[PDB]
Amino acid sequence: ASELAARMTAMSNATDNANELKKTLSINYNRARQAKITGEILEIVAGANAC
Amino acid sequence: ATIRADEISKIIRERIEGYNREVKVVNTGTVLQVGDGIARIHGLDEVMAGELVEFEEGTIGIALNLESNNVGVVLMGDGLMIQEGSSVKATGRIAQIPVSEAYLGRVINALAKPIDGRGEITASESRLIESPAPGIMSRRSVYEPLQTGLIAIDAMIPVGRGQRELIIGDRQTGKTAVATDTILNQQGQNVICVYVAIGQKASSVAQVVTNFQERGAMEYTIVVAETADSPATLQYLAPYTGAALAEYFMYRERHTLIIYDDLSKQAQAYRQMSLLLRRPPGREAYPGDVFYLHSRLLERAAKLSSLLGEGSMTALPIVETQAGDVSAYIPTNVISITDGQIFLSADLFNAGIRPAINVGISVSRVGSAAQIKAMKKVAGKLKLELAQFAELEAFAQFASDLDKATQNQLARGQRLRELLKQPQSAPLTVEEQVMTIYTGTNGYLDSLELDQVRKYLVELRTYVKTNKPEFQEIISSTKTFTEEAEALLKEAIQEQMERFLL
Amino acid sequence: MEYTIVVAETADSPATLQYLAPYTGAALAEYFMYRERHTLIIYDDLSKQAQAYRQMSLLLRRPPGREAYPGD
Amino acid sequence: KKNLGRIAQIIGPVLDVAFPPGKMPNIYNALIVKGRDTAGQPMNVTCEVQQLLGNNRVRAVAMSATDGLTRGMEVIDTGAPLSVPVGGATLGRIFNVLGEPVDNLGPVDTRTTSPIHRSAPAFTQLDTKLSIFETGIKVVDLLAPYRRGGKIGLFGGAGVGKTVLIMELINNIAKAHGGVSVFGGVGERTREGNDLYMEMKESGVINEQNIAESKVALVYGQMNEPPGARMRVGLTALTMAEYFRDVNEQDVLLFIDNIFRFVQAGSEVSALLGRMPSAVGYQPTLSTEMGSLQERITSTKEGSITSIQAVYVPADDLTDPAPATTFAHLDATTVLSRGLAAKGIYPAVDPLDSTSTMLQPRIVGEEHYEIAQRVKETLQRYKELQDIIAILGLDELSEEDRLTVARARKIERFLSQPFFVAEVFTGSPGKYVGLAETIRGFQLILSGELDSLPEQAFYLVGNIDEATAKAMNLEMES
Amino acid sequence: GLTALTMAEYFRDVNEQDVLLFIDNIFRFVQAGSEVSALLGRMPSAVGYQPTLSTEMGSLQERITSTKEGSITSIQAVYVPADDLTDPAPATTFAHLDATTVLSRGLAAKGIYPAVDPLDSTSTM
Ligand SMILES: Nc1ncnc2c1ncn2[C@@H]1O[C@H](COP(=O)(O)OP(=O)(O)OP(=O)(O)O)[C@@H](O)[C@H]1O
Ligand SMILES: Nc1ncnc2c1ncn2[C@@H]1O[C@H](COP(=O)(O)OP(=O)(O)OP(=O)(O)O)[C@@H](O)[C@H]1O
Ligand SMILES: CC(C)C[C@@H]1NC(=O)[C@H](C)N(C)C(=O)CNC(=O)/C(=C/c2ccccc2)N(C)C1=O
Repeated sequence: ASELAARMTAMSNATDNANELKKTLSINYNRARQAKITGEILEIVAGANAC
Repeated sequence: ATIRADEISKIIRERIEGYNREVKVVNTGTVLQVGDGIARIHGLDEVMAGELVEFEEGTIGIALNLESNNVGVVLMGDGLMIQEGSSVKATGRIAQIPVSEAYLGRVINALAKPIDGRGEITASESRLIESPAPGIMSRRSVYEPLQTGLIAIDAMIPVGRGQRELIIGDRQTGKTAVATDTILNQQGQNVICVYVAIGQKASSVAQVVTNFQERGAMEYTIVVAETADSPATLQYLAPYTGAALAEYFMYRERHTLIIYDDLSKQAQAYRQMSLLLRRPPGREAYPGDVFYLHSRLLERAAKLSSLLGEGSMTALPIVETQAGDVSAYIPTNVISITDGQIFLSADLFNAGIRPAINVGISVSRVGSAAQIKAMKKVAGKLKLELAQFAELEAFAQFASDLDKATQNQLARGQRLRELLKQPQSAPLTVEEQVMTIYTGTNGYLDSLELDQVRKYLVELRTYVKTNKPEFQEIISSTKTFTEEAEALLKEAIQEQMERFLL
Repeated sequence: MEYTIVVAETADSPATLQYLAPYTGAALAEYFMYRERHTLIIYDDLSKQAQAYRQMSLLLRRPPGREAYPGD
Repeated sequence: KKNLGRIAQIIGPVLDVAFPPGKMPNIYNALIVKGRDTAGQPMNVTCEVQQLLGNNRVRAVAMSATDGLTRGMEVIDTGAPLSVPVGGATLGRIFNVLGEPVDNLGPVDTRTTSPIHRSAPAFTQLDTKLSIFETGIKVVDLLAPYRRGGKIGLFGGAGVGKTVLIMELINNIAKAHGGVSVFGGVGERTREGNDLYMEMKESGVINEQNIAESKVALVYGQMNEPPGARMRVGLTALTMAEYFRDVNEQDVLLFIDNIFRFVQAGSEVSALLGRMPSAVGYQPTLSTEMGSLQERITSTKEGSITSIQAVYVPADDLTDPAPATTFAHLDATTVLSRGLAAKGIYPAVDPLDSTSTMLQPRIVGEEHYEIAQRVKETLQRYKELQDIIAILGLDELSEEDRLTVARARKIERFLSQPFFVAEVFTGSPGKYVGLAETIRGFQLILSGELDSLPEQAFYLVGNIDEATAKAMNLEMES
Repeated sequence: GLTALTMAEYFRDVNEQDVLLFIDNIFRFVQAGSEVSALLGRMPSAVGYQPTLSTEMGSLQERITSTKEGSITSIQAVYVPADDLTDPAPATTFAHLDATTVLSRGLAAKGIYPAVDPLDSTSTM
């Protein structure tokens, strides 16, 4: 019972840590997506204006 | 390159009418190509860069692009009724505003024109809008506190007169409650306050101005307001007009405070202006000149030397961040321009800890230079105990060394948290701040009820401000925490505790 | 050093010369190569040549491609 | 004999001027616009030619403001690039981008004026000797030995400790040299320049009685000052340092804060100069613009210039073109981490990304080299298993991996250090640590001797005997 | 590519024999067009290809065909730039091929040569 209780508390901690990690990852990914869209459109419009 | 704006046929007809003559269109320019916040005016041969030009509709403009045959100007409003082919008149005056003492108590629309509805403002005209910032010899190190009333700010992020302290956080995490607290706290001090609302909704400005008027902070405040529906040029200009209006007083030996609500909105208006002028933008479509936009504005907040009257301008810019993006573009630019920041966190703000200062990531580069002696003496132990709580709360669920850590985190951290939280639009005097920090961080409030900390603190505050006026006298006299005030505050808190228990 | 040539082009050189230096080294090596001798050439920081070429192309108002780098 | 031109166009700081059909000014020639701004006549608007646009018209960039300028003003060309005062007349003075003293101490003796645009020293006139110098900073002296006579860069985001590091280096090494040490503000807080100047006066370095012997020279183009000034303040500072290196044959120091703002003002200018930008909106002449500035900062047989430069990384982007190009000219970098700064580890020097070309067993010796290698190896193992120990935790690692974690934590605590210039922030006044003490302390940590004492005993101390004193104090205090 | 394709068209149509047409990187056939397209005045498309990527691919691909009187089995190598399988050039090729065969750098990194991605390589047979 004590081993299973230690496992329960360890997996609770790991779930919480993976939760905050998933949050940080989603933030960084949204930033990367906006930066990718911005750079792509800026490059396209730069080429078009250069023509 | 093959086409031009004055390529229109009537100008060439006029030129073919007479080739060599004497006089050109000197102050008289005929508008053409009214575009998107710009108007390419043919004429104005003797015009200067930065010149105010006046249109037939009534709109003001600034001569920005002085090309070879046309001058291109920027419209200072919704220049809708600017009829093409109409006259434009130069004023000879580089961009400036009327400045006076008759502005204290009014609301202004980034053009020094009252949106107040209380009539006009007399003036002795001065103050070019883009004034130069003071040099190295002109200014001086900061040495006197600018009290905000908030215990956490005045204890751990102390701000002095002449420091640019950034208020950075998410949306609806504070920063305007904080700005208004600092402005309402200037009632006794001899400090002019300027508040620039750059992109706020009109109802937010209404609430702020009515709170100012009701609480009496309008006798020493000016308000420059550009709502969300204002032209991007007006939102771009409004903090510069605020800075000129405050520099008027600052260069006359008087201390000023200025608050730029949403300086990031000025950056977004400038990005709109640049993209409509087709300038090649940098990261996230920002002009690349946006650092200069913010830095030439923030360098005007200074602490002048004794030769210049010792006047000061304190700047409290405000930057909203997207999902707490400290490392974004405009946040990092303003951080690299200012002298410390105050991080408001949406997590602590929504968790109830309402002045949501993220003290572990917020600095002030003045510190003890700004703080008074009493606040240093009482705040040392306070920042120490909150430092301890910082690692304790994140690290230990129950505790390590469960006996003293439950004597550490409970007695210090979770009660000092209730000590630091402060209601909306209720600043504290420095005596109450010193007393409140001393009551907590020495270890006197270790056994109260966690829901009774607030009540005990406010009632003890009224008690000491009723029974012990000599404490307030010895604090407002020498500004130090003597053993006399210490001991009498000790017996005062013992009396107040034995009174409050029953 | 008795068997090697050094073709230096520092950073304060014009972008034309930094763009041309690998070709100068390659012609130098090609001489010995077609004289029945074995040669070995090392273009240190070839991406710097690409950057010098991109600068030269943008200054010539040649339309840019990915990351302002020319198509070629 | 001097050309007189008319202003044809004004677009912010970039204006082009029409000259007589015969005589047009060369590139980089200074142009004086007469000017009239609510006064009598200040000629303060100096420009410099950038490109000859054709049809008797050249395009310049103003080193001052252009508000109030009219089309058709008279533009006298100076017939030579911007020359600034050099020599002992610059010692103890503060200067502009134009060599005009802003200290209100009087005018400078302008006998010797050398132009800000020159070519770099020849290849044959270059030092090849490799010397390091200790700084008193544990992480710098251990993992990134700064070369004597070489360019040294500090990379960080906004608010990570670039200026505290520069000022700590100035506190440690600048008062030891025999040569002068010039400082150039290339766009930074004017508050900081004023603070540094007042510190110089109170220290005695800038003696108000006899300015003529100060061994410092301060050039400042700050965050105001339109991009014509922020782009050439670095050049005038470099010219003043080159005079002491070349002529007097002294060993100069060249502390520069934010050479990034030189690049930034160059891109700001080039936008209105009518050029197609690069990928991140920078100027197409970015790499050669950095090269023309950094290739003059060298060590010839005459003298040496040890340059210590701060390099801003915008939005904490080390891949950004401006730091990405600075990296090539540097030879000892030191990268600061926002994560390390937020974890209280000051200085926030990222140990693994901060390298040096002098960490070689032939230059720093084999003992120093092996200790640095072992430190970087344990730090790399820690950085590897960081994400696993972030999700799961330390309880799942092996015994050797747990020992490596504990040793890496002790190392990253012993990397922090109190600074003399940061006594207001940390308290517990600064410590200077020699190189031998750092080497012995890290031998002691990695050797397993100091394996049974708290991690906090190493945090913000110098000279690991102080770590042992702090551990004893903590255990006796409980 | 059109030269070699014409040589195969003759062997399919006039000689009426089964041709076996192997092509090296057809990515190069598209990037050469993208190289010249800026100089031809054409405005840049998505990330930098010519606006006529799909039609330029389609002309040459639809010319490759078993025409009921002879058959052309065509095996084409398609360079995927930066392992971006959703890059426009390979994206517009996928729709033209019958049996695609994706190669994984993750299998090459351990030696499962031929490093053919088993779950990505589909086929219509
Ligand atoms: N110290 C406080 N105590 C109680 N309520 C507060 C406090 N600070 C803020 N609030 C409440 O939180 C709400 C948001 O605060 P505030 O107006 O300061 O943020 P804001 O600057 O308007 O954010 P944004 O401008 O991005 O919407 C307000 O309605 C205010 O009533
Ligand atoms: N060694 C240190 N010890 C304690 N605190 C530090 C240290 N270095 C930096 N800090 C904190 O970091 C903040 C920012 O430091 P600083 O302004 O010197 O660097 P920076 O902003 O990266 O450089 P710059 O001033 O050129 O933008 C300071 O307010 C200081 O409180
Ligand atoms: C904001 C106004 C009142 C001051 C301007 N001056 C500057 O921005 C910079 C700082 N300076 C000093 C210049 O000399 C060049 N002028 C401009 O860039 C400008 C730029 C400008 C941009 C957008 C709208 C109008 C003008 N001016 C002509 C200025 O007058």
